[PDB]
Amino acid sequence: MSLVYMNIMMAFTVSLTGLLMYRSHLMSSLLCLEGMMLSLFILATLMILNSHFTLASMMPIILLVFAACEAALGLSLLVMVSNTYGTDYVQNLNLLQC
Amino acid sequence: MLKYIIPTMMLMPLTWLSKNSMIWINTTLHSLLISLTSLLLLNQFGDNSLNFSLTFFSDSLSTPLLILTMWLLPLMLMASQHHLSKENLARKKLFISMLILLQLFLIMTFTATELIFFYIMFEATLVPTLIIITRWGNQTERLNAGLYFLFYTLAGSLPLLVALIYIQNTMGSLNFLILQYWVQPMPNSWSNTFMWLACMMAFMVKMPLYGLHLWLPKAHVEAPIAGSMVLAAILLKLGGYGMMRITLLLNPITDFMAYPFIMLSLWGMIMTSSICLRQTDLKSLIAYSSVSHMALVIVAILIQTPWSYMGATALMIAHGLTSSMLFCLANSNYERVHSRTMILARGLQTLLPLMAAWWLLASLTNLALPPSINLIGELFVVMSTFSWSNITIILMGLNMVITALYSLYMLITTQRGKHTHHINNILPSFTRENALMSLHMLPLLLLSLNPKIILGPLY
Amino acid sequence: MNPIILIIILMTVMLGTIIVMISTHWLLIWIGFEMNMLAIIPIMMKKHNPRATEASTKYFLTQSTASMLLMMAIIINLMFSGQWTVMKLFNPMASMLMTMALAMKLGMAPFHFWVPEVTQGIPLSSGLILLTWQKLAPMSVLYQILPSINLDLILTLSILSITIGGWGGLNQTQLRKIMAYSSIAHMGWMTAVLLYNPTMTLLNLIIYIIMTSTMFTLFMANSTTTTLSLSHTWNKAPIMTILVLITLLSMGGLPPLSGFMPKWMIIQEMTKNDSIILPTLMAITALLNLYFYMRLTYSTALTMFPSTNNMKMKWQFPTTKRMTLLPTMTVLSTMLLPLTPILSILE
Amino acid sequence: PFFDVQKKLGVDLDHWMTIQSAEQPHRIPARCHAFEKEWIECAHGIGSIRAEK
Amino acid sequence: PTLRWQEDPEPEDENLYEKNPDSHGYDKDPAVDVWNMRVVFFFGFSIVLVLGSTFVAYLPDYRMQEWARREAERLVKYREAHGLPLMESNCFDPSKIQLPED
Amino acid sequence: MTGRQARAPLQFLPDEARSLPPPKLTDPRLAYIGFLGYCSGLIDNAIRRRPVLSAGLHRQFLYITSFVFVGYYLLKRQDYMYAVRDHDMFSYIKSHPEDFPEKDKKTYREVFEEFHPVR
Amino acid sequence: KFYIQEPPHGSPNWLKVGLTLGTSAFLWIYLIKQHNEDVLEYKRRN
Amino acid sequence: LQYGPLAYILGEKTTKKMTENSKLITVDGNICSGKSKLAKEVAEKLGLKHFPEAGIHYADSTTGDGKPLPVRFSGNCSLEKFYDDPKSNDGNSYRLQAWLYASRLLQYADALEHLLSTGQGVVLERSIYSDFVFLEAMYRQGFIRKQCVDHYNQVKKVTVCEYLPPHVVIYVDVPVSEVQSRIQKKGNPHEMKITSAYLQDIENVYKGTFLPEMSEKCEVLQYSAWEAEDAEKVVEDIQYLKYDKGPWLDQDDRKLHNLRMLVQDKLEVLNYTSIPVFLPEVTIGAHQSDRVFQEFTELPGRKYRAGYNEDVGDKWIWL
Amino acid sequence: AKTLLHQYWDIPEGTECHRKTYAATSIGGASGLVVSAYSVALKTPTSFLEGVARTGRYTFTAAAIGAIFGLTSCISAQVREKPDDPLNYLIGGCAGGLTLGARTRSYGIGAAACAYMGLTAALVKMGQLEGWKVFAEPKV
Amino acid sequence: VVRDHWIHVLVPVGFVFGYYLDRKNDEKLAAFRNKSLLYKRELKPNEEVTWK
Amino acid sequence: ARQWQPDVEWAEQYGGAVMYPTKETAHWKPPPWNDVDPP
Repeated sequence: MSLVYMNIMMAFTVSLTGLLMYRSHLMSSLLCLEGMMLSLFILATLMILNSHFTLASMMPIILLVFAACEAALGLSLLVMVSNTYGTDYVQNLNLLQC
Repeated sequence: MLKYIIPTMMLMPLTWLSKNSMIWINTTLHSLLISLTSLLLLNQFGDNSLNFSLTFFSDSLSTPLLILTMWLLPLMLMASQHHLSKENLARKKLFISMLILLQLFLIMTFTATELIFFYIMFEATLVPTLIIITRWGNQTERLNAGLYFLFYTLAGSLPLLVALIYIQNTMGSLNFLILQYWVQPMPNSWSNTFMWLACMMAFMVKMPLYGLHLWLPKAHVEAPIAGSMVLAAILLKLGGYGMMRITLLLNPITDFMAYPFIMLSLWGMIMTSSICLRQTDLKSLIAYSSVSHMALVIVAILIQTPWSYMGATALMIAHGLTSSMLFCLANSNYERVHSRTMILARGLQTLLPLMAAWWLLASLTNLALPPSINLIGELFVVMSTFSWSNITIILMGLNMVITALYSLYMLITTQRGKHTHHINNILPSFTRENALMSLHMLPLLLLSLNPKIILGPLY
Repeated sequence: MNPIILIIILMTVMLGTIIVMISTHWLLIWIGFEMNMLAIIPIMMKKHNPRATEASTKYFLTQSTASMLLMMAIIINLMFSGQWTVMKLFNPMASMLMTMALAMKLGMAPFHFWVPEVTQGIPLSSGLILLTWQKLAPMSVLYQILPSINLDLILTLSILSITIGGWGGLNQTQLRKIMAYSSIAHMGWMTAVLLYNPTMTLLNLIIYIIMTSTMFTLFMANSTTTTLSLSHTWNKAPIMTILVLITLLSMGGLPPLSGFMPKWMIIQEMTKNDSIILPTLMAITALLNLYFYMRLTYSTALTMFPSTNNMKMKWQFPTTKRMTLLPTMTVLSTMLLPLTPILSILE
Repeated sequence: PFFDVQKKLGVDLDHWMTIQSAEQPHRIPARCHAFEKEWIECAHGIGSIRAEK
Repeated sequence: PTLRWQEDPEPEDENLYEKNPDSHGYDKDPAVDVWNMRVVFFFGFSIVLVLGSTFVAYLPDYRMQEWARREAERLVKYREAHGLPLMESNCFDPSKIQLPED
Repeated sequence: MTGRQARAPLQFLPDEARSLPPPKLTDPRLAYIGFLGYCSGLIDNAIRRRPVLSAGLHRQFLYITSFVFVGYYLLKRQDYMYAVRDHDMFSYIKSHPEDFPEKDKKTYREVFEEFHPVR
Repeated sequence: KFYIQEPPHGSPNWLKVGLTLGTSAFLWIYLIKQHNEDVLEYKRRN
Repeated sequence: LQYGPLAYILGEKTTKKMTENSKLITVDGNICSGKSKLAKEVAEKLGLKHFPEAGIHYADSTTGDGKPLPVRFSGNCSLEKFYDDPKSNDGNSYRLQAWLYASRLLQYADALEHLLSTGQGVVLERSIYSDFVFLEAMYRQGFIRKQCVDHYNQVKKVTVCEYLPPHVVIYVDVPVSEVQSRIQKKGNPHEMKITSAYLQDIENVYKGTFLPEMSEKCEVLQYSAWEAEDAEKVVEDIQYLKYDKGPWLDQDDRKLHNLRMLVQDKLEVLNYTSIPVFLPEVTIGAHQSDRVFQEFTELPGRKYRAGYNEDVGDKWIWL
Repeated sequence: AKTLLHQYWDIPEGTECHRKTYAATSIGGASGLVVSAYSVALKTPTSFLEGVARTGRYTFTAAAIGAIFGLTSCISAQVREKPDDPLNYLIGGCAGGLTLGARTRSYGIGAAACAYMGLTAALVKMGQLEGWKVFAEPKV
Repeated sequence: VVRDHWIHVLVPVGFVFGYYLDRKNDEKLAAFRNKSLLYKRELKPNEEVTWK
Repeated sequence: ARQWQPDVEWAEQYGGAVMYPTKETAHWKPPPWNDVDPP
């Protein structure tokens, strides 16, 4: 069952919980999202390598370029949030209430 | 029946492209011509019903109610000025077109072949009445009245749709003949009991019975005269019409499961006739009168005797006429004095000498005067329920005593004994109001001569 | 915000939805959702207030974690039977993660906490385009992967979506949060049918998009955010009143008006199975989500709130906007009752 | 909806990344090639439920 | 220091008399009020009520009553002139019945 | 419900829909569509403050033409869909005699029911 | 006359109304020819 | 619809109708002092148009016919009643003030549109910043409850913060006694019944609050009282200056496109006038609004989009 | 969950008693843990000991509702000796609603909870007894 | 008489139209012309019809 | 004019950010009408 897949899926769930529970910061949350991206990259790439499935080796590089420009958009939004305030806390977003 | 559907459509742009101070004459004249043409329908004979399509067909239950609708339209369309005669031309045309559209969906509903089509046009009747009573309610709780009306009538009426879809896809089509000629008994399971409770409880909401009747009196005391008379007469008697049609299915389980509704209807008929004996707010007495008489109608429908169904449809038509007229006299007195109360507007025997005759004659048609149609209906319901049980006639006669008591108290309260001599604004009675009273009473007496029309399917 | 740049960004939203629809490969599905996100962020922040900034932030975090959960489900699918086709999946865990990703993508009741917030601090054009396209495009993907879904997922999320989008909604005087809770209720109504007959789901999607376009067009004709502004638009012009009346009563789903064709046909092809308690529960909650429509109507066009003057000054200047398509969409959204056998337009 | 302009225009944009046993760039096999060839030729014109059974 | 309103002191009670003493029911136009009275008492009574009374006063025999009278007269005359009792019970012939056995 | 011979392009109407008879002119549904177009034109003259029942007769005629044209093609699609549904249904009826047996039409001389009188 | 700052519309244009009437007559003639060719195809095939 | 985004794409730009004639010059003076003299003189000399003073019925005078509508539709202001008795219980200061705010905002939008469209430059008089000076002074004298001043502050925060400030403000400084001598040489008895401490508070707010809140944005020319009838000095000061402050130094095209889109379709300008906070002096009841709007539609020109209106024309509504 | 509701409906009803009350405590404890998890995830009661207090309060009330529901179901089934009618679960739901009102210390809430819990318990009994496929055929 | 006032002609012509279309529907639904077991005589005297 | 219309205080109830104030929802201030938060 290719034992390394177990610990890499474990690392995925670790990075997912690190994305979801997060305190007073957004850069750490986006950086944990980047780690989750790396987890998906490594997992799909070990699959494509062991299966000799050569023509669809575009999944890791295209996954990572697209989610990298996602990260770029998120950094621009974080800079805009820290521009309209002093800091970039999860706090002080309390306006625009539910 | 398309010859009755399409001129009801064509009477609507009449109201738009008729000029100022000429919409009135054209709409009244043409709706009265529609009433004559409606009276030409009465062809129904013997063995079958009459089929005006695979879409439209008329039982002899639907014929007098249909003529009642197309007769109560011009009476209302004349009845609803002097409280909107000062309003705008566009809002006036919108109100008149709203009444025409409500007539259209009522004709749709009374000549409904299919029960799915009946449900759609049932709540299509429900739609414009909220707009009418909310926009011209002329009081401060018209919002509360229209909202209770809406959510009561939907939230009761809504799982009826689910039961009708289930019958649609377990027994084929829902023409009343092929729902008939095929209907099989449905035994005492629990799902059959819930299907029965869904259908009968939707119409229980619509009549209303006692546990669900505060639906009604706000929607009558906080509403204009057009919405009040159409609401009472045509909507409650349409609910009774619908129960009459849908009760042909579910034959065995009504004996098992139909005892507590009889009970709540009888004891609430007594309590409602008791509550409309001591109230003020003159409009509300006729509302609780309508609750009492339709509880009597409900007892008559849920017991399943041909005498009971003849008495039921006679009581429906007679009480529709009587309660609509008595609403109209209440609005006439409210236009005389801006009160709505009862102990204020006293006197009125000395002043207004002719109005006493209409008050007395409407109160006697509410009294169950014996050649009238109201006593014919109540009498056959009493005969059928004494065939049902030998003991329940006490409640019927006690309803009779209290009904005579509150109706004649309503007569001798407002219009008997001493003017309060600080009123000094009431004008002598117009020709319009007495024309409306003569349009109410004279069909009822002419049906009292020959009531072979209004007795329904089991003639 | 040049018009060339706006035409380019709207064309990329169109292109993202087309790539979602048209492909038989999972990578273009993920790229379509992702390009749809990347393009729909600068339709928001067309102003420069911090409301739109925080709204785009919330939308970006929820949308992006939904996209990453989608990619996780697809990589589990290739861990099992290995091909990139858009068909029946081969793991209940993978279908579980994928339906939760699309549930975060278009809004269910454990997931809907971004929807009223992101619709509050944006203008009406951005709310219109996000509601219509973001609830159009993943319905195609659910329509394609419907034969391999655990039923309790879809149906629990749908029941809960209808009841929470009903209950939350009786306490908002804002317009956009009312429309967002209505969107959540209609996502639930489309999702609950999806394992039974999906023609009802696509037809309900068409009807809800036409209704929402009429609603937001009648709010674009006169800049309103609260119901008091709706009463002042009673005072300035009378036809907006009756059309808010008719479109609110068609959002409610009343039988002679064309908002009843979505609910009742769903009742039909739900109860031709043996599910009856679920239709009566869903339709009693459909009775529930009509009350805020009705108090909206009582605010607009049935009672009349007292209006401030300077309407005396506003009367000289007629409403000289252009509407996107108001009258055609109004009469098609409200007068389309007897064409229910245009159900079979779809197969 | 699952629109098929993909099939209408006659453009093979998405039928080469998709499955194994296609035409690889150098004409090389996969690891489990013949298994998918037999499985696909089993379940080709079959309505995806008796394809399971 | 407040009023909270600005509208008219309302209303003036519209006495519909005192400008037309010959007036019928509704407002002060002289001609169309006469036309309303004439059309409701002509096309509501003189052509509706009395012609409806003559129409449903007599028509074909509604729900087949007098036909039933005459057919019952003929059938009772027949069944009394031919020995058998009038209204034999068991309206469906027991030759044409098949009971489930026991 | 899906293909049903999934060669199946986007294909708004196949050539096989020219075998069933086309919908007639002044069928009541396209007349209802024309009335809905006329009401659309009336309310379009009502949205802007131009006078109703005038000043837009080219827009009235354009709305009626556009709705009647589109509704004509949608009605042809409706007729095609119902024809192929009935054709597939009767093909499946003919292709499987086992599951759909002839029911014994026992007449009412020998069909017993319960009675349950309402006294 | 009667108008300070003369209205941007109301004075009738002459390209758009002719364009709408032309395309509407074209659309009617096209649907009539389509319907007649469809009826003749139905009677040819049956 | 004359301008649109398609005009911005096909048609070239919005820049090349600039500059050094096209500018916002704004004469601001004290009441019965800053008047038609210097404004019409710089309009004669500089080659630059002159909008009139923002009266009560400017909305009546800017569209349709030039006849002013009666006071039931353009009010209910009654400026004569304000100069007579500014302590009524019906409330006539603030209704007048909000009507003047709508009037100033409409005429400032007209001047901004005429500046951004081809020029050639515009003079204004008693603009919106002088309007909040009028409100602050009228509250200094104690005519309005403070809550309603907070309402006007809310309207001012919503409306003005999307526009651009004027280029230059030609201020006139006149002392109190000269204003009183002019207003008692004039001869209008309603203006004869004015007081003087209200004028004093106008001067004190209009100097102490206004000029530091200009802050060299809207570059000022604070002229003396007898420095009128002097064409060369004001024209030579205007021509002999250069600009640093204000956002007008760079826009460049896109913000001006947003302004040209915003100022056209003037209901976009007027969407933020009625907020409301329910203002017990100001909010009209339902029945009065009904009969006033109906009698307003009874007018021959006002009803149903006067580009299409019958009985005046236009004989082309297609048969 | 499915396994413990199957543990509840595995018992003949009938009487194999206090297995029923043990399974009903399991149902109530699981439901209270669900509600406490959401109500500590969306409120953050500040502080953690008060969070333990709120979780213990919700779980104890829901487990008490379940326990008393199961006990009076067992007692009504032993007394009436009729495993068929849903009136025993009607009494069960009313007892659970009255103990809910005893825990929240409001009598009208207890009466309304009596009514609705009795009706829903009778409906669940009749759904298991007659046989009503909830949520799914999923076929046609 | 028509173009003088054309408003009163609307609904009687509408009723005549509805009556005509009900007769058209009755001619459309003309199956079982002489196939009932009760109302079945031989066709007589001239041409082909017993109800229309 | 003898027809009741809703007063000022009938529309005061449609104020604030929420409809039903409780012990926990009082701090929901109404949103700015410009949709512009002050810096």
